[PDB]
Amino acid sequence: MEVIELNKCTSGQSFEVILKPPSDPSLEEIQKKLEAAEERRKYQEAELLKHLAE
Amino acid sequence: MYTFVVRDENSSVYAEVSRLLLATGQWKRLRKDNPRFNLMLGERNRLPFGRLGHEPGLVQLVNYYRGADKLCRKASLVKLIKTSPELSESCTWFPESYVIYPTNLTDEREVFLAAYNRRREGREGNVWIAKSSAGAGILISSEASELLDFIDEQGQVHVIQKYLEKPLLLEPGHRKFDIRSWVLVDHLYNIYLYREGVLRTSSEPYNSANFQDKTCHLTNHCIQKEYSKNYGRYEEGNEMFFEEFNQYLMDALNTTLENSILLQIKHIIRSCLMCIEPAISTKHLHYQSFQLFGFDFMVDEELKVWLIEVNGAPACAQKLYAELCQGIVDVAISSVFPLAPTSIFIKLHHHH
Amino acid sequence: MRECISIHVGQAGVQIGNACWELYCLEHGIQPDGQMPSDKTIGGGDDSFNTFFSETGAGKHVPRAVFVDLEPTVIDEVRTGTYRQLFHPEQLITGKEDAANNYARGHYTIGKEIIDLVLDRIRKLADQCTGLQGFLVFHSFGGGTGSGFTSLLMERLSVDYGKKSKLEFSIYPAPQVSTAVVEPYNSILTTHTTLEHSDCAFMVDNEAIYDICRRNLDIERPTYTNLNRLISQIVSSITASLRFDGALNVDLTEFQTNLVPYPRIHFPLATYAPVISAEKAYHEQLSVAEITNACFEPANQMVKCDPRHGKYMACCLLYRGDVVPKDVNAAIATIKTKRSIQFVDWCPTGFKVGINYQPPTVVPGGDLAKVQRAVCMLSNTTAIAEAWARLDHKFDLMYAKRAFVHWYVGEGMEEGEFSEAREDMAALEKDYEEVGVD
Amino acid sequence: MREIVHIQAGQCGNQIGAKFWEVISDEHGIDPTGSYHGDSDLQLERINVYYNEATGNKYVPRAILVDLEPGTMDSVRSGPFGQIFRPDNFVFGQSGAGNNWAKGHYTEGAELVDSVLDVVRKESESCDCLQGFQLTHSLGGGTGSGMGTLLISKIREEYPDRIMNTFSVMPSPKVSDTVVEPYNATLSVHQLVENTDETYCIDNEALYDICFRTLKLTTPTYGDLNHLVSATMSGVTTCLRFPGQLNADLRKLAVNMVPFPRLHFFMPGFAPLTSRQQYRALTVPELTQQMFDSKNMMAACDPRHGRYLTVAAIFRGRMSMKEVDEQMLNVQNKNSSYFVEWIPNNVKTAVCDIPPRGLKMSATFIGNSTAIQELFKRISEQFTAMFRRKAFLHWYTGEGMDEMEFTEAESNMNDLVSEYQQYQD
Ligand SMILES: Nc1nc2c(ncn2[C@@H]2O[C@H](COP(=O)(O)OP(=O)(O)OP(=O)(O)O)[C@@H](O)[C@H]2O)c(=O)[nH]1
Ligand SMILES: Nc1ncnc2c1ncn2[C@@H]1O[C@H](COP(=O)(O)OP(=O)(O)CP(=O)(O)O)[C@@H](O)[C@H]1O
Ligand SMILES: Nc1nc2c(ncn2[C@@H]2O[C@H](COP(=O)(O)OP(=O)(O)O)[C@@H](O)[C@H]2O)c(=O)[nH]1
Ligand SMILES: CC(=O)N1c2ccccc2CC[C@@H]1C
Ligand SMILES: [Ca+2]
Ligand SMILES: [Ca+2]
Ligand SMILES: [Ca+2]
Ligand SMILES: [Mg+2]
Ligand SMILES: [Mg+2]
Ligand SMILES: [Mg+2]
Repeated sequence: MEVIELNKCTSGQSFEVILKPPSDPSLEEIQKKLEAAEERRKYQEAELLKHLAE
Repeated sequence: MYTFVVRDENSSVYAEVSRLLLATGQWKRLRKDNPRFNLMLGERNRLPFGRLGHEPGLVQLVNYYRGADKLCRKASLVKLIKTSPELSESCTWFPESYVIYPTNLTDEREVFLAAYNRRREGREGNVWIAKSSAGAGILISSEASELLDFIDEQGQVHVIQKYLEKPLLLEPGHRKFDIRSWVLVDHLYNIYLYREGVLRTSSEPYNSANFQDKTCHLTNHCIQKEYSKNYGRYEEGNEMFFEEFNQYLMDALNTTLENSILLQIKHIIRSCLMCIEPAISTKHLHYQSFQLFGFDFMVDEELKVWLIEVNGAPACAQKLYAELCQGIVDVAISSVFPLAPTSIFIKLHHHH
Repeated sequence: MRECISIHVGQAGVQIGNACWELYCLEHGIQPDGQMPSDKTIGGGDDSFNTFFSETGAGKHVPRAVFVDLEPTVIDEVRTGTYRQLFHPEQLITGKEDAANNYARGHYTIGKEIIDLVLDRIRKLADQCTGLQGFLVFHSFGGGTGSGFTSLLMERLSVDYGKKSKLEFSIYPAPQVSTAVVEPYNSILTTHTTLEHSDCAFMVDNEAIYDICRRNLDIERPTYTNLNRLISQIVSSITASLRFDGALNVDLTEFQTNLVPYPRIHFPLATYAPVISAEKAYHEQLSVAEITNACFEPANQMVKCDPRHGKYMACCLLYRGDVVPKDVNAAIATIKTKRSIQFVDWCPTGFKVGINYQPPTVVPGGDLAKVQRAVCMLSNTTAIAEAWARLDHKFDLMYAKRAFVHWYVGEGMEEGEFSEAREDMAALEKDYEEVGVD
Repeated sequence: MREIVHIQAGQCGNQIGAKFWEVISDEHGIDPTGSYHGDSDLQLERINVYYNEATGNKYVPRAILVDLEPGTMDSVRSGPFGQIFRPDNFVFGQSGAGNNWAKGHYTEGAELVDSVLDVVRKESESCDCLQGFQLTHSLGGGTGSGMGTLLISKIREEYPDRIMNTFSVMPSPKVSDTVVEPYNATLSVHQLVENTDETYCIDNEALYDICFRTLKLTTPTYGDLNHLVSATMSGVTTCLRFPGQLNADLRKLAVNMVPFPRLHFFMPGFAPLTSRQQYRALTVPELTQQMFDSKNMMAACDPRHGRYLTVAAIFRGRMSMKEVDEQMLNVQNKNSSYFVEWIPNNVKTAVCDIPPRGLKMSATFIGNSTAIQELFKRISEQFTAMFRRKAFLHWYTGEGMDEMEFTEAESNMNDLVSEYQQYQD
């Protein structure tokens, strides 16, 4: 039951107690993810329009 | 109209509870995966406790205490008794035990040999028994070499504890036996002890000069019915009930079952359950738990009671299924989900 | 002095942000018009509160925040509310049609069209920082914006601000205060794409806040206002170190160092007490031991779960009020002899403790009463995995039937991003079980 | 600003739509000439969802009245609130549809469709942000059914990313104008399966049986049936017309109610439903036992014959919202055998403080149940009974249709029933 690193200032204090010792994607790759799904939306919408034209 | 689900088809006990719940015309069973239930009869292993108590408007009860395995595992129990100051290593009613890991994997090998070498030097009876939770697989021998060598031949955790070389023997017969008591614990954590217990006796005369044959030393119900040739001679199904066993104690030793053995059993049940109360209590939890327990005791010729193990998913005696199960609904289920005596239990009062 | 920029995303984030800056202002003595009398350095200064506020030549203290919502209705309350004079209009960004509780819509469809705009407004707050520490991102799991657009923002923030730390305040979905059925899907989607981009995240389970309001505050049917005024108290205690003089958790880096030895397992469990209803005539003021002891009760946890069946990896105690070190250790001893605290064998069994002498501030006419001392305990327990386990299960029940999947594919997301996300939670659950159970 | 564009087509379409605007116009305090005279600001909070704002603080419904004959729309323009509608929004022809789907969809309707869309375009162009559309109409006739579905197929072509909602009256032989209603209905169903996000199915037999049995009317009239649909239409559109923590959006409600693109046919319900013992106040439990009772549902399908995919209940009035929650949970937890277990928390509740005209409180039910298959089963049965003998086909083949198209409409609906069946097990 030890207490260490006791810091005291005007608005409070902090310390440490020890009971027992121990034992990314780039800007280019995100723009492609976004535009890839924007394409699968354009394809699906195109197939809907084609269906409506038929 | 309460609802419940079933997740353990191999539970002989709660199979009757489900039958009585439906017989009351006030409970309704659901599919084993529907999460809208009041009561769960959960599976033995890997019960998803984390998923209970999160359905708005439903008070949920389950028939297993999360953490009870600390008390129903051969290894965990030993570690619990030695490490918990409520029991201490000096616990008087639990045989001197040690947790031994196979050499193909803490471990108390060296500590065990010390107490073993001390006994061999003191001319004391030095017979030990090895067992594990993964057994149907037990070995009783007087040599430490055979015990340790037998554990290394397996691949799971084992425990070696002092074999009680002076077990109380019933007469006529000169045979061993163990006592099984059923104890119920409800959501409030009241400890009810079923007034009816059983003694699973051995039909073979005890023989302390031949631990090779393990039919007169093991009082289990499956070993006496498969490897014993005097099955059912003295009592039906190698099961003597507290009414007959009480008379025997009166006719022979001039004493009652209550005084000679029951008091110690009631103290062992209390001590074990009070110990782990702060760790498994559902008092301030989002759901409620209750679990049936089957303690297995040994009785020596000094009329001292020893704790063998605690079964977390025990089976009942054929004659006591009705009375007990009906009582499970009375004190455990309906006590939370009431319906529209002379209790069959002995309440073991304690401080929470 | 090092600044911290807060980002509020979606209805949940925006409203919760509304209740945090209201509280910050009541704490730091800032008025609704942005004026601060105690601040003697007019239009300048590197004080502790300056980590969250900037200053103009006219003495205005302006929060370092950015509100973002794909729908104007929720942020519009901010522009006309009581604190309309704190933010200039650029800090409040709004679309015209929300994400309809659809992660795909918030991340891909609508997110793409507004991401560059958000980053630019943030780039403006960043240019004012002499040493930006990182970001605090408030948002919900269930919302389509709070889940879909947050992960997209997190991805970009890790690209435009590589070395900066990112903390989340995430709202876990609870059926008692939600009319959305697909929130499990969004939660798992966002946790998968955000994981690698968040250094530490504080989950708040709405089910836990709901019950804390019903049990302690006697609010039969609580509103978001009740839930948010309470959530902001926890947020205030968790950020106090950054806004006040002190030594513990002095910058965002210290949250990972003190609470996250394993990066993926960056979800600490918050606990708070006491929560006392202001409708009570007067209450017996709790001591340090009683309020600390309460930190080990399930009823006071931001996420319902059983910590008795896990293993702690780290632990902080943040006290506010009449608290001295002697009383803290006193209660700690008393508790290490009654409770069930199982630490992991590769981490010390120690507690870092911080104390701020200013007691918790309460909103006038609020639901919380004024107390003289209170504590907030941040503990990284494997027990919080129960949260993931519940959510993951609900995900599996619907995905087995592909229910509601079409609403996501129709916005440009491939069906594989589901099982991939789910296989990442199965991995996350495994790491918790490899660290906790024997 | 999330505006909706209302469209009502055909005789049934316009008469039902008429009373709809008569009902909500009264709830939002709009008089027959379009002047606001309410007393609560809640009436105007979301008023622009169904009303445009003209000069002099005048509110003009965002509605488009369509029919192939002038008869019905003449009556609306001279009805109670007839003057309130935009004069230009009356688009009609003189040929009539002869209760023929082919005429509404291919010949007569085709000649008039482009002009209707010209008006829709004018209304959308003025919408700040258009939520989507909603169309009232029947499926047994020729205009609302034949030209109605034609309108949707063209509105979806021009606004493919807007929500398409409809209130569709289904034909029953017990309330039949002509024997070809099964033909017209089967043809319309296939269109709605493809080009609508939500369809409130209303069975004229349920409406009748509610009027004869529950309301105790010795002789019901189409007017009587329409009052119900009025109140039911007002009920389901409360989330959209009044403020609340719900944040109701047509696309949000669709995302939360439609787990599969083709199973978007809902059973609506209303409560109370009292005969004239009419001033008795209704407790919260009573609203809920009735709201889930089949006799208060208008699809003529016994929910106990299927399972609920999702349920959305709305409560109106100054009641204990705590008591509301407890009662909904009671109904769920007492019959969890009718809610699929593979969609967690598939029942949602919304509250609204403004009750309908002349009621302290009320509840509206919107269920996405598989028992709706019984509806399409009846139609498919009535259909084949005639199509197997090619009976009455000449009315249609004369308008250019082939028998092949009929056999397709048949299979398309039998598939729709099979789809509703696999999710019930
Ligand atoms: N604690 C708390 N939770 C909230 C609040 N607002 C919404 N939520 C929760 O957030 C979840 C829904 O997410 P929202 O924040 O509404 O979604 P969103 O970010 O606006 O995204 P959209 O779908 O586009 O509207 C629900 O589970 C709500 O309970 C709030 O103010 N406080
Ligand atoms: N230390 C010891 N001294 C004396 N007998 C012992 C003993 N350890 C075990 N036994 C014998 O073994 C039997 C109990 O075995 P144990 O309970 O460990 O295995 P098990 O758990 O598979 C049987 P069950 O759980 O069904 O009661 C008792 O009948 C007892 O006679
Ligand atoms: N509820 C209701 N149903 C109607 C009404 N008028 C017609 N119907 C039903 O609609 C079907 C006939 O459709 P109709 O309105 O004539 O279509 P139209 O050709 O577009 O005019 C029949 O099944 C009628 O039962 C009405 O006023 N109310
Ligand atoms: C003509 C009419 O009003 N209806 C109708 C229409 C067609 C067939 C029967 C009926 C009976 C009453 C019902 C309300
Ligand atoms: Ca200053
Ligand atoms: Ca990073
Ligand atoms: Ca013509
Ligand atoms: Mg056993
Ligand atoms: Mg929103
Ligand atoms: Mg007609």
